[PDB]
Amino acid sequence: QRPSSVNVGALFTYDSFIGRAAKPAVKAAMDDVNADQSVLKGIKLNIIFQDSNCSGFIGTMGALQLMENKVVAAIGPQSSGIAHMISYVANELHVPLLSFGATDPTLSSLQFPYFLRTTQNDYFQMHAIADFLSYSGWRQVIAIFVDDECGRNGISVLGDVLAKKRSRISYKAAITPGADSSSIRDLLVSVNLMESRVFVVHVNPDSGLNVFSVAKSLGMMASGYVWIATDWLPTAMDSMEHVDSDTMDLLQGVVAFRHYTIESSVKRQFMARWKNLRPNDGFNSYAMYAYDSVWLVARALDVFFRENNNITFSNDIQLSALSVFNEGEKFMKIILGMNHTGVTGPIQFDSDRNRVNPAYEVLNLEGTAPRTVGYWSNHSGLSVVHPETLYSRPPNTSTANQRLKGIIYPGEVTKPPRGWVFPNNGKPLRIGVPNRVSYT
Amino acid sequence: IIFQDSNCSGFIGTMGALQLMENKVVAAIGPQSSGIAHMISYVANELHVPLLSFGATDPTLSSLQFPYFLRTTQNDYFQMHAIADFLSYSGWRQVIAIFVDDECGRNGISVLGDVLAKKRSRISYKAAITPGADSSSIRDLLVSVNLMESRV
Ligand SMILES: *[C@@H]1O[C@H](CO)[C@@H](O[C@@H]2O[C@H](CO)[C@@H](O)[C@H](O)[C@H]2NC(C)=O)[C@H](O)[C@H]1NC(C)=O
Ligand SMILES: N[C@@H](CCC(=O)N[C@@H](CS)C(=O)NCC(=O)O)C(=O)O
Ligand SMILES: N[C@@H](CCC(=O)N[C@@H](CS)C(=O)NCC(=O)O)C(=O)O
Ligand SMILES: *[C@@H]1O[C@H](CO)[C@@H](O)[C@H](O)[C@H]1NC(C)=O
Ligand SMILES: *[C@H]1O[C@H](CO)[C@@H](O)[C@H](O)[C@H]1NC(C)=O
Ligand SMILES: *[C@H]1O[C@H](CO)[C@@H](O)[C@H](O)[C@H]1NC(C)=O
Repeated sequence: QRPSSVNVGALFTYDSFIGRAAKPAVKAAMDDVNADQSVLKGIKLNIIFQDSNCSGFIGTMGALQLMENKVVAAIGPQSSGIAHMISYVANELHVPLLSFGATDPTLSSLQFPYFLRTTQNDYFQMHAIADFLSYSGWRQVIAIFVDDECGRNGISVLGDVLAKKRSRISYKAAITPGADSSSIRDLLVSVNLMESRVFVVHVNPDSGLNVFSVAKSLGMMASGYVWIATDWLPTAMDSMEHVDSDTMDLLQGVVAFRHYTIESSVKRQFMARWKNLRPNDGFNSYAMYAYDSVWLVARALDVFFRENNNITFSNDIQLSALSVFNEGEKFMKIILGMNHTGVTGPIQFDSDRNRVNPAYEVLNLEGTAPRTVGYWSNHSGLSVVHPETLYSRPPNTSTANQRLKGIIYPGEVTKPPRGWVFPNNGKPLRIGVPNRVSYT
Repeated sequence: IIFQDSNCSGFIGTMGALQLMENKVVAAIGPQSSGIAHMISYVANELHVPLLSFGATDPTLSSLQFPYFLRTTQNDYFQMHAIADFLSYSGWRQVIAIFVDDECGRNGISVLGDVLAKKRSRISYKAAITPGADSSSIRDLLVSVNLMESRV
């Protein structure tokens, strides 16, 4: 018996660069699944929203209010510290937790069986940097990361993938998540006086751009300082409606990465649909995953109701009166076997719960235009062609295949600057001079 | 002393500690599972109730992002030096870690990844069992760890 309406969850912080694009995109796909009668099936899929102020407390307390409400799924957290704890209350209520902005390389494991990840695993950027570094041959990197659950799990991977190529991370500098403009200066001064100039930065996007506004005004970004940035930096730009060309002057040589997505007419009509909406045009490509995840619910919601006649619940100071979701691991099992093609190309999940084709569009920032100096893929790694071409090929592992365009490093140089710089710390260079008696 | 427990799963402990916070308290003798101790140190940070652990030993808890988590046991950061002093005392220099995949395992060994770099050693292969460990997952692991490059 197909009911009147089904309720899914939505945990995403409204007051950030991801959520202000996510909230129309979830509202957009909700309007299309109630317009598409092939997936409607007499059911009005309304989506209960539940914001959070990016804190671990009221994220869970809002989601416990979602679990007191009846749900069948929950469009997951993107904060990735909420996504640990909610994937303990979704590991005991058997509710599938489909994240769109997780990017945490420990959530795809067997201790979290109900945490499916629609975005690409952050485990692959730390390969794509560890393919980018041994491409240029720098081999000694000093990392900078916010000390959240996303940093300490992220740069622990890059410590390990660089160990296979005999590279290493020298000094895991770590900003505190509540950071003013003083704790950034106390740290970025203390890493100028060290042995490397290849900075990986992996910071949350809202306070992420305030790292470079300290690095410019400290004299760091100059000749001989390679800045590599992960996905937050294009999300810090593309969430702004137009690049204001002062922040672009801060970013002169920083080799950022970005989630590559193959184009189609479905994504093309969505971009014109996005121009029809205008939430100040903060199109930052996480809304492209947030528009995907509602379809990935709804198409899996469609297939599950051709088998099951009806969803089923139960009943279990403030007591534990939360309604558990009976018969959920069957509904979780059909979502892993999905072969849907959303707006971001094909969707498939292998045994490691990753999405099947991770591809990163490298980009350089040298002028006022971000030009894409290559494409990283899981398949080949560092092409210059669009990485959908090589997917039918055999995996070609050649040194002539790992190839990139002209890269402009900071200081307006274009030869790859040497990483090592001798430190100015309390140790002096102990030159050992012999004490000659003959032939002085 | 109001006694509440978890059953070593993180779900009912945070519900049960929220019952302690639904109750009025002036302190809280902290958890020791340290998957609990991350979440309860986000409910202590919004209720200003001091959380004092005795069995935390998770070397990412002693940070200023958690202003209300004082640790009365020895910080596990000071144990991973003692292995990294014992290894360079024997001169073994290459070590295959085995850790449960809790927060005491990843943050525990990522410290040993860091401290062995300062003495120019390294960890070969961070093998990682799941939290609910069968006696078949350990055989599936430790067969594939005999076939590697280190014995320490
Ligand atoms: C990313 O690429 C690697 C390399 O091919 C994939 O690893 C392979 O996975 C299949 C089954 O998943 C195994 O049979 C192969 O032996 C693996 N190859 C290697 C070299 O390990 C990996 O699965 C890819 N990721 C995704 C999400 O598809
Ligand atoms: N928590 C963020 C909002 C959401 C967010 O961006 N979370 C991080 C945690 S991992 C993220 O998704 N980062 C993507 C990345 O840098 O790879 C904030 O401080 O506003
Ligand atoms: N969580 C444990 C019981 C409590 C416990 O022992 N927690 C661990 C994880 S922090 C601990 O105290 N470890 C101390 C140590 O290994 O140094 C269990 O499996 O039931
Ligand atoms: C998914 O679909 C593609 C073509 O649409 C097919 O080649 C592939 O085998 C399918 N995978 C499945 C059914 O697991
Ligand atoms: C967090 O930010 C929100 C939105 O700006 C605002 O309500 C307030 O400053 C904070 N909320 C609380 C009380 O945590
Ligand atoms: C402990 O008992 C609980 C009931 O509170 C039940 O989940 C199980 O038998 C035990 N749980 C664990 C994981 O120890």
